[PDB]
Amino acid sequence: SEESQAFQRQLTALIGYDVTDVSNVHDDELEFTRRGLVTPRMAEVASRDPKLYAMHPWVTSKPLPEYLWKKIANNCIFIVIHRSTTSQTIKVSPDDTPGAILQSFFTKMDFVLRVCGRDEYLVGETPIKNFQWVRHCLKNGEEIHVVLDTPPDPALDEVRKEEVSLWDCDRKFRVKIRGIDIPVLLTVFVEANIQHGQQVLCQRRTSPKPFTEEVLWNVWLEFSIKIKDLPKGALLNLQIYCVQLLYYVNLLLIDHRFLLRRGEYVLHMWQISGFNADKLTSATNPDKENSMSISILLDNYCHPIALPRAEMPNQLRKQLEAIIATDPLNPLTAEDKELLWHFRYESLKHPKAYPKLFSSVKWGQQEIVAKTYQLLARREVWDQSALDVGLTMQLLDCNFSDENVRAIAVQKLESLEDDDVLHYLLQLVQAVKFEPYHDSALARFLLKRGLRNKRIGHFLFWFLRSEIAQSRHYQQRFAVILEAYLRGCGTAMLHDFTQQVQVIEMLQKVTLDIKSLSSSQVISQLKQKLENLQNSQLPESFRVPYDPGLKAGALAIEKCKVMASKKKPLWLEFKCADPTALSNETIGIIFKHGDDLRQDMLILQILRIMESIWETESLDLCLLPYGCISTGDKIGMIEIVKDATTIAKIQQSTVGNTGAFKDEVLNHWLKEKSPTEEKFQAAVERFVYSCAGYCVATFVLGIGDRHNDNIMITETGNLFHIDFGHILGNYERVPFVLTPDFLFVMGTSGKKTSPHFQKFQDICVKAYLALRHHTNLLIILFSMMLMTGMPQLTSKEDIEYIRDALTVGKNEEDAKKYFLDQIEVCRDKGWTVQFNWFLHLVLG
Ligand SMILES: Cc1nc(N)c2cccc(C(=O)Nc3cc[nH]n3)c2n1
Repeated sequence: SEESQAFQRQLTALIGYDVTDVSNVHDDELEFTRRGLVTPRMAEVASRDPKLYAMHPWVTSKPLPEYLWKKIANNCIFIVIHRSTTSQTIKVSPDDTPGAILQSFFTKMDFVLRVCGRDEYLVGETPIKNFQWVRHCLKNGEEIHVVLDTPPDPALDEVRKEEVSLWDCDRKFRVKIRGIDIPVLLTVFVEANIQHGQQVLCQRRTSPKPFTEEVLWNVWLEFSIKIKDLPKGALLNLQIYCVQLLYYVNLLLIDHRFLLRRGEYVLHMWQISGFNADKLTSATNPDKENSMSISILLDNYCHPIALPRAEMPNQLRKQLEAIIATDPLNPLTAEDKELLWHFRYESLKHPKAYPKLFSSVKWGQQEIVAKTYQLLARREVWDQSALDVGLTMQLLDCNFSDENVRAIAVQKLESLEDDDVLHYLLQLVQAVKFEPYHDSALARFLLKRGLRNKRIGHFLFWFLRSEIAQSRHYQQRFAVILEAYLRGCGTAMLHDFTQQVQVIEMLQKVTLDIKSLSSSQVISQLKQKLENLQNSQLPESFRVPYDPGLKAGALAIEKCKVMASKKKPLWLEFKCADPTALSNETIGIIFKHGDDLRQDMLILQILRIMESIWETESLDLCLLPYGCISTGDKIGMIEIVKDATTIAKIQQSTVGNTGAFKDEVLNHWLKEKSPTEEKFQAAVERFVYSCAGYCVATFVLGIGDRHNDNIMITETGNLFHIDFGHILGNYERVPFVLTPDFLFVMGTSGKKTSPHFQKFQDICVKAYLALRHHTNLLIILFSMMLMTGMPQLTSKEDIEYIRDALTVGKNEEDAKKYFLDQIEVCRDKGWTVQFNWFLHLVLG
C-alpha cells in the first residue's frame, strides 16, 4: 500500500532515525523485535476503553494530603462552571464524582467537564479530590475553572490497519581473533571478555603486536567456560588497549532465538574519550569510514546449537540479617555471597535480599543457574509483598543480565497506577539501556503503559525521541520502541506529535542560527525569523512538550529576545491558543544550545520523587521542578518559571557586579514586591519552605555547592535551583547554599536565632529524615542517573557520595546532628564561597 509506504516516511521524521534501514545491523534482532512488538501493541489498543483514552483523566488513588485538607473551609470545594460567558459556582464535597457533579446541574438548576485553558478532563468514576488538577488548585490558592463541552470523538484516535542442545557439549568456548584495522592512527592487543551482568566470567588476550593501520593475529582464544555453561544474556566483549583502553564492542553470545553465535563478524567499534551504560550496547558504530573495526570467527560446524531449606545457627542468622540490611552500594565479599547462596531458601523469605541473593549467583555455571530457576518458582513472598520501587529498580540495573530476574521486577511494576508510572517513567526508559536484548518485559511494559494513557504516551514519546537523537549506542533499540508506540497511539496523537516536531525543529535551527553571532544587530534577525515562521510555516498551535495540557498559540514577537549567556538562548513567549484560557499570561519557553539538558531531566525527575516522598509525611517543601525537554545533544527547551529573578541579579541591582553582597537586599526585594504585609508574610513562609526543600534535596544529590546566578526566586517567595548540567555536568566548599541574605529573611543575623529559623531547621530535619526512609530508592536512582546520563563522572566514588550524605547505618538522632552541622558549615562560611564563585565564574 502506497498509503502505508508514505506512513513509514512519517514515522521516520517523527522518530528522527530510520528503523527500516539495515546498514548498521549484523543480524535480524531489530526486525525480530519490530515483529515481536506487533502483538503487545495490538493487544493494548484493543484493550483500552476508547472514551477514557480520548479524555485521559489525570487521577491519583493516593490519599488527599493534610496540607490540602487543613486548607479546606468545611467538607466543601468550590468549582466554577463556564458556558458562553455565564459563570456559575457549585457547592461540592471532596468525595463528589464528576458524573454526579452534572446530576447537580441538570437537575440542581450527555456532556463533559473540561478545565479552562487546557486539554484536561474531569471524567470517569473518581472522587474529584483525586484529580491532579484539583490538588494543584488547592495547593496554589486557586479557583477551579471548568468549561462544559462535548467529549472528543474516540474515532479520532483509531489506528491504521495491519495484518541442537548447548548443554550437550563440554567444549571450551573459543573465539578466533582474525585481526583489527583502523582507517588512520605503538603496541596493541585485543582483550576478550565473557561477561554477564558486569560479572566477568573469563579473560583472555592476544600478544602485543606493533600498532599499524592493519594488525592481524588469526589466533584462537580458548576460554575456560563450557559452551553448556554460557548463560543467556552473556556478552562477548572485545576491547583494544595500548596501558590505556581505546575501543570496545559487544556481541551477545546467545541471540534472541537461543542460538550459540556462529560465523564471521566484522564489528565497527566504539571509541573512548576524556563505568557507564554506553559500554554495554550490543550495537556497533555506524560510522564506517572512521571507526576501528575487528574481525573474528566463531565455530560453525553442522550445527545449530540451541539453548533450552532447614534450621540455621544464630551468629549465621545474625550475619545473614546484617547482609540483607546493608544498602544497595555496599559490596559483597565471597564470604557474604557463599553465605547468601547456601541459605538461599531462607534468603527468599526477604524480598529485600533478592538483589544480593541474585548477585551471589555464579551465572557462568549451568547447574547453579538451573537451581536459581528452581528458586524462582518459589517466589510467593516476593509476589505477595507490597511493591517496593527502590527494590524493583535494583533488579533492572546494569548488575542483572538474566531475563527471569529482570522480569520479576517488571511483574512488580504492572501494579503501578499511571500517576506513579510518570514519577519513574524517565528512569524506566533509561533502564532499557541495561537490557541485554532489544525485546524485553521492560520495553513491552513501557509500550503497554504508553498506549493505555496519552500522558504516559506523550512523555514516553519525547523521552525515546531524546535518546534516539543523541545516543548512537542505543538509538536503534530506542527507534524500534518509538515506532512500536507510534503505530498504536492513534492518528489524533500521530497528527498531534507531527505539529510538535515541526514547531520544535523550526525553533531549533533559529536557536542555532542566532547562536552563530558570539548586540542591537542580533535583536534584529531574531524578530525577522519569528516574523517568517508566523506566516505559512508553524501551524496555528501545538502542545507544550513538558506540559501536554497546554496548547501554545502564536509567538508574542515583542516579548521574545536573545539572552545574555555565553550560549545565546532564546526567550520565547506564546499566546495560549485556548479562548477558554481564564487569563492572558503567555507561555514562556527557553530554547538553548550548550546545556546538557538530559542532566536537568534526570535531576528534576528525582526532585519530583522527593516532593512525593515528602507528601507521604504531609510536608510541602514548595519545590519548583520546572518542565524541561532535551531534544538532542546539548539542546532542548526549558519552561520559564514566571515572575522570577536570579539571586545574583537581586544582588547586582543594589551592589552591582561586585561581591560586596549586602545581607540586607533579598528581604528588601521581597518587601518591594509584596502588595500587602499579608502577602509579605506568605512570601516569607514560602521562602523558609522553598529554601529548606532545596537545601536538603541539593545536599542529598551532591549539587549543593552552587553559584549565585544559578538560584532563582519568585516575587511570591518561591526559591529554586536551575542549570543542573552546569555543575557535575561540567565539574573551599559549602554543603548547600544558605547565605546571610537568606538567613536575614528568616530573621537571624550571623550568629543568632529567630522563630522562622527554628521552623527552618525543624522542616530541614523532618525533610532530611523523611528521605532517609527511602535510602535504597534514592541510592539506586542516583546510581542509575550517573550510568545513563552523566558522561565521565562515574568512578563509583562519585556514586558512593550519596551513602555519606544519606548517613547510612546511622540512627535517627545521629542523623539529625549531622544535618544541623551541615547547616553550620553554611553559617560559618557566610559569603566566602559565593564570593569565590564570583571570583571564578565571572572573572577567572
Ligand atoms: C527555569 C527557569 N525559569 C526562568 N524564569 C529562567 C529565567 C532565566 C534563565 C533561566 C535559565 O537559564 N534556566 C536554565 C535551566 C537550565 N539551563 N538554563 C530560567 N530558568
